[PDB]
Order: sequence, then C-alpha cells, then structure tokens
Amino acid sequence: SSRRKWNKTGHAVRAIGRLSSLENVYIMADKQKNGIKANFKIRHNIEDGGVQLAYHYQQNTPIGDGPVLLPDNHYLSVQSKLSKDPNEKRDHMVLLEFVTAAGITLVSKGEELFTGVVPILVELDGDVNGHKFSVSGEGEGDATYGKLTLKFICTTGKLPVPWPTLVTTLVQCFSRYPDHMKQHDFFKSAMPEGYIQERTIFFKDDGNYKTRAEVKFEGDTLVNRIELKGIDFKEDGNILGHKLEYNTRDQLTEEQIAEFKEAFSLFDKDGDGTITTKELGTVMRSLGQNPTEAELQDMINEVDADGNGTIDFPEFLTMMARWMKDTDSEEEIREAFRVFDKDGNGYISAAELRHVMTNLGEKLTDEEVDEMIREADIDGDGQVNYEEFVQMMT
Ligand SMILES: [Ca+2]
Ligand SMILES: [Ca+2]
Ligand SMILES: [Ca+2]
Ligand SMILES: [Ca+2]
Repeated sequence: SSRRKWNKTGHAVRAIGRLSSLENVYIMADKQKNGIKANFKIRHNIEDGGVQLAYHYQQNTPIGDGPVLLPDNHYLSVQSKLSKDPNEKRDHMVLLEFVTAAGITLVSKGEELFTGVVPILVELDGDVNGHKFSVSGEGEGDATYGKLTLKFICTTGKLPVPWPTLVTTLVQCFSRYPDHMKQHDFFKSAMPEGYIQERTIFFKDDGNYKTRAEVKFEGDTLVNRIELKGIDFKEDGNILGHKLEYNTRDQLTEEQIAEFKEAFSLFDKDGDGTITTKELGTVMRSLGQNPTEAELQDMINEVDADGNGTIDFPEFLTMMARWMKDTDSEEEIREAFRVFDKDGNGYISAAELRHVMTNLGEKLTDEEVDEMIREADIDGDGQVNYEEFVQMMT
C-alpha cells in the first residue's frame, strides 16, 4: 500500500522528468549538405547499478544527385529488444526493433522500394583503442510497421566492446513515417543510390566512437557498410571493461502495468483516458513547477504518437515501458529528490512528504504518511535521505 504510493509518485515524477529530458532521436534539415543532421542520447544500464550515457551527433548526406526530401524538425522513437540465439556459439546479438516517426502534430519515389519486406546486410569494421573487430549482420526490414529483425555475429571472435554500444551504429530508412509526415522522410527519399551517415558518439566519462557508413541498395538488398574508430577509452571503464547490461529489461508484471495506470490516473483527473496540457500543467504546479503552455505542448509532443495534442492511455503506457527499461542519471535522481526535499537539507521530513502527497490530490492519514517514511527509512531517523530515496526509486 505504502510501497504502491511511492511507486505511483515515483513514476509521475520520473515521467515529468523524461518528458523534459530530450529522449527521442531528433532530426533536422541540413540544407548546406542537402541532407539531415540528428542528435540524441542513449542510456546504457550498468550491470551493477547506474547508467552509462552515450551522446550521439549525426549527419547524413545523399550519395546520388537526385532530389531528396529535407524534413521539418521531428523525431524518431525506437523500441529495441536484444536477445541471444540459444543455438549460436559465436559472439552474437539478435535484435528486434520498431521505429516510428512523430513530433509533427495533426511520398517520394524511394519510398516505393520499402512497401514490402526488404533483406538487409550489415558489415562493420571497428578499432577501439587498437582493439580491432568485425561484425556481420543479416535480416529483414518491414518499413510498413517500422520493423527490423537482424542477427549479428562478431566474425573476429570476441567483441571487445559491449553489443548494446554498437546498436545505433549497426538503417533509419526502415522507420515508419505516419501518413501526415511522409514528406519528412529523407532516408527513403535518397534510395536507391543511398546516403552516407556519419556520427560521433560520446560515452560520458569515457571515450568516443567515430563512425562512417554507406547505406544503399545493392540489388534487392539494403546494405549498411560501416567503419568505426574509438579513442580515449578507459581499459577499466564500462565499455572496454564490459560492465553494461546486455538483455533488454523487457517483461512487465501486471502489477507494474497496474502501477503505470495508477500513475496515469494522477494526471488524467477527469477520467477520460487522455492527458491534456491543462492536466499535465496541474500536476507539475502541484509539485512546485510552473511550466508555460508552450513547454506543456512541447512535453506532450515528445510522446504524442498520433499527433492529436494529448497523451492517450496507450501512449502513456508505451512511454512508461520505454522509460522504466533504462536507469536515471544521478543528476536526475537528485532532481526527483528535490521535489520532496522542499527546504534542501538532504532529508525528506514527514511534513514534506505530507505536503507533496497532499498537493497531488490524495487524502492520507498521518499514519499512512508515517508508514511511507517507515518503508523508505533504512535507519529509523524518521526522515528519507538521498541514499534511501535512490533505492526507493529503482
Ligand atoms: Ca483527461
Ligand atoms: Ca496522442
Ligand atoms: Ca527536507
Ligand atoms: Ca532515514
């Protein structure tokens, strides 16, 4: 009961945080190169706790001289699932991805090449701090659904970096663009001749990858051919030290989906199954924030898949599934803590939890409030400190 109220509020606070923290794949026109640029952040869960951030900067330019579509600003939203083939002895990764464009509220000739299932081939040669490796992948893409299925093998033996750190490098032409956004699909517009995709990926507190790729049709097959160079890595760090989780935190208990629903109904105050800017603004104010209408619209747009300007119940479930797979940074947890720690002394008092829970539209007996404290209080001091809060929101 008390653990449900912590999880309910924790989810709401984390949700508000993620809506503001730029989690999608942001695409913009690059007129100077007749192509696009993109930026985004990837969260890599560290096996023993914590997150390794990877900040991506990207640019794509057409290989051919034919006309391409230069998009208005929008983003891609990715759902990735990593697994292992039980009958594969080589170092490998199996990948299932669903990628959808959004971010623009309510067709090129190259798009015609993507109406069915298209075979994919991927080849990567890498060198990270002098540790060389090669990867070959094969599978299929079904852009109608934004669906990719690939299997990758390290053809040089043992991969000297974690597989998750190579996912973004290892075919955005398979993204699903909604009907109202077909004019913003640069990737398909450049086909069949293709594009060059370049990135720098900064692993926070560690080294960086530099990648260059040619993506194009070779016959009926969409081929991704990549060179990757990594420098400045720590031999003992999260990447060369292989300290990152592999498997996607995939499975959802019905207790978890139920917690997401309880969180949803904190926002959805009129019980109509969708969250408006008014409702989101109401919750954020009750937590001590003061967003403008433009900010509220922008926050909703980050998860508003259908572009109708509200967060629908399925859109909320989808975002919460995405967010909870990946760990918060310590800066983010400290910020969540400060929603409760209203005076800043490093301790959440009963009066402070009482204030927050009151304002969020809950009538609670002080005994209910005290047993919340009791649940988080690892050292019977009658308060919640940061170390206790960190465990309560993980
Ligand atoms: Ca509503
Ligand atoms: Ca919506
Ligand atoms: Ca305090
Ligand atoms: Ca305590």
